[PDB]
Amino acid sequence: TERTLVLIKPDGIERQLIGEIISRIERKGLTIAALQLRTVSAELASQHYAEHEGKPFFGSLLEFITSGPVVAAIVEGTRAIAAVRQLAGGTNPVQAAAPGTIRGDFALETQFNLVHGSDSAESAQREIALWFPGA
Amino acid sequence: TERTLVLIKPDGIERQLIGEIISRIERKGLTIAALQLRTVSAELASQHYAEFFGSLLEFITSGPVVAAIVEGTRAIAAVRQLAGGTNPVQAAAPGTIRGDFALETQFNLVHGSDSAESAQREIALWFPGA
Amino acid sequence: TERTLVLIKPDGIERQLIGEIISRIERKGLTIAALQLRTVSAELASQHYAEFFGSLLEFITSGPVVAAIVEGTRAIAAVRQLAGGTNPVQAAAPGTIRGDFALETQFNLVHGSDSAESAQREIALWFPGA
Amino acid sequence: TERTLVLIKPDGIERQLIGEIISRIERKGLTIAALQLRTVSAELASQHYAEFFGSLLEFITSGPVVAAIVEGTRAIAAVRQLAGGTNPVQAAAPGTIRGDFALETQFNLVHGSDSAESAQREIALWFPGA
Amino acid sequence: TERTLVLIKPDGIERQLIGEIISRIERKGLTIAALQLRTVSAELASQHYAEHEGKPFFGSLLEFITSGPVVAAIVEGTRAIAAVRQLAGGTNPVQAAAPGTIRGDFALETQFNLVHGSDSAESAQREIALWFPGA
Amino acid sequence: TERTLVLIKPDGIERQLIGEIISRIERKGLTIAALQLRTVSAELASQHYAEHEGKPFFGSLLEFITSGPVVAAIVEGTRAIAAVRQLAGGTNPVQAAAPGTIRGDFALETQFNLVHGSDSAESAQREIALWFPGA
Repeated sequence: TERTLVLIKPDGIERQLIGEIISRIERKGLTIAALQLRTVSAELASQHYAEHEGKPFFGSLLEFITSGPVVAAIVEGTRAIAAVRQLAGGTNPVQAAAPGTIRGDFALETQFNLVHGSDSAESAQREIALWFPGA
Repeated sequence: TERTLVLIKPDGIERQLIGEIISRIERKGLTIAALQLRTVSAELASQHYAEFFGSLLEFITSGPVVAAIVEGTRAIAAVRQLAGGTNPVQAAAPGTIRGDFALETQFNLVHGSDSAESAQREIALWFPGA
Repeated sequence: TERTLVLIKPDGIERQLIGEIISRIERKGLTIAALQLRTVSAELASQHYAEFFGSLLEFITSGPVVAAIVEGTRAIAAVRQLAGGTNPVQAAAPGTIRGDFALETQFNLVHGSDSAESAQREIALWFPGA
Repeated sequence: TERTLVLIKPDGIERQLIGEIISRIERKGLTIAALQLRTVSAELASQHYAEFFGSLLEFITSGPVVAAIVEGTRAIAAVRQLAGGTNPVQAAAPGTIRGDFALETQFNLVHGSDSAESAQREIALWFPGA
Repeated sequence: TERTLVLIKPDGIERQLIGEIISRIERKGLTIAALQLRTVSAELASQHYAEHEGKPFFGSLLEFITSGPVVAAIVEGTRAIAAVRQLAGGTNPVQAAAPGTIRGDFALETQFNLVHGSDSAESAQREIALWFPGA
Repeated sequence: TERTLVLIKPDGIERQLIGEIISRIERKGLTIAALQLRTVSAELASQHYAEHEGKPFFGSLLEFITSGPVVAAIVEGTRAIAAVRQLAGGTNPVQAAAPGTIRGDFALETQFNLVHGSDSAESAQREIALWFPGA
């Protein structure tokens, strides 16, 4: 029984997919432990992507994530971390993600891949701390 | 352009309908202005339910709920439209949330403000700094 | 907590709606107590249809049907609710099985018992040892 | 067996509902006899809208529409059934196209001929050689 | 044109997926040749899993399959056997089954993978005999 | 931003999947630039399959494509060509196409795989010319 962080980015919201994404998580048999539509401080953004901070085009990541509010959620259940990455699909919506996955069905571009899921037990634990301090 | 309060009660959550209900709202053309899964204090429960009375509080507080501010043209009427009448079998038409998923008035899954006055008041309690 | 008889007639099957119809029942919160794809003897057909009369028997017996016992709170009313009025265009509302998929009264896909007395009798014929 | 004209207006297209609307028609048991995404000349727009008047033409011509001939038993009534009343919130029931997706009468996504006379005339304008 | 055995196990039923699973089969273009909700005798259970009888944790398989009634069905059509295994997904719902498949979309655990489909022409013929004697 | 040709063959229409297929394209984020239900001349058919003209069973391809009207469409958007082939699935609906794809979910036979999508920038440009002369 694991906990993982899930974000529905501003592009997932504008395209009216909040409900859709939650549904897919619920139906996989996972539970929404925490859920909140919120804004992202410039620092929370940099803290989230801190790992890719050095990398190229880092700045563009922060710009988008703060352009509108996001839906943050704690997803909980058996193999929650792997399962969510499964539902989401690979990073490139066309060359990687299979159809039937969130990105596979709805996305065309890596920048606008709608959703985020923690990639490891360590990442989840850290990301959950930033997004849900008192959890 | 109106704002209305929407609750997905503990029964809507256990039956895995959070996503479903939000989707229906989004597709009607409304926007989720605020959204939070939270617990309900005893006072908040009691004061929300002005209108057996006890079995309600034990219900609304038995688990966390999803509270939301829904915003858009005729948001109040539209949400009550999507939800259906109160009795899921004798009132709500199929195609509505209650019409499609509910059998009992107690467990009708969802709540929507019933008037401009109710919304304004309910939103205050559920989203103080809004 | 009631029990009602449900039939998915040969037209519902050919149009690939078995799954669809069961899903709608399950999601309303009802339970499939019994379920069987079977053929209909001439007597069973005739005796089911007490209420042109001949074209019916030739229909109900033209292929196998899916018989089911549906069980739950207000099961009888709920199923008739999901199904819709008899005339798919002039009576049944959209969102209902007939409302969404049917055009003709003859081919309205599905049957649900119309009363506590009817259910009890119909269940006896279709599921003798129940 | 009737023929009726159906339009998916520019608002239905921008909201990505072409597929959705066609699906609902197909599943009711109707057939798409003709189908074309096209632009609307000013005369065609004006003459279609015999029944603020100006904001309509600017709407129907603001982008291409999907025109279709829908054919089948009671096609005319059935399509108006699927579509819902004109005011998406006060008239159309949920389960209908307008009931599920629309909030405003101006942007009610879709059009269906309202009578045998209207269909025959509208089909002539939109599909001259039909 | 093949025939294959399909079971909707007690977990598929409790999770309200009978309709869902049948729908997916129908839409693939297959036909329900036989269909019945029934209980499973202790021996029918052992006869079904006879192959994995020796294997470890064999007993736990029999316990679950008999804990509630199942929906048995004969599915018929072109490549029915392969098609059904396709719709179902690999055995491990998270590490094997792709999303879009029954297990891929709804399951987290191998024990509770909701559904069964014959794995070969020989298996189908034998399994159909046990579950639908006069077929 | 690419343009690709899409056909909903006579089998996709008889099985009532026009709406379904368009929906999947729209939801991926692509736009229907052109759309028309039409009949296929014997020559248009041979012009379309001109590449496989020499190949065996060529004649059977022309027979089917002309047996009823088809829905032709120009699909437009980012990576439109790859995306559409993604949504469609591999050619053999059972051995290649994954579930979640059009062929994966609805087809059993290669002949009746419901749908067509241009396979390259060169193919699209040529196919669009034949199907939508004044485009």
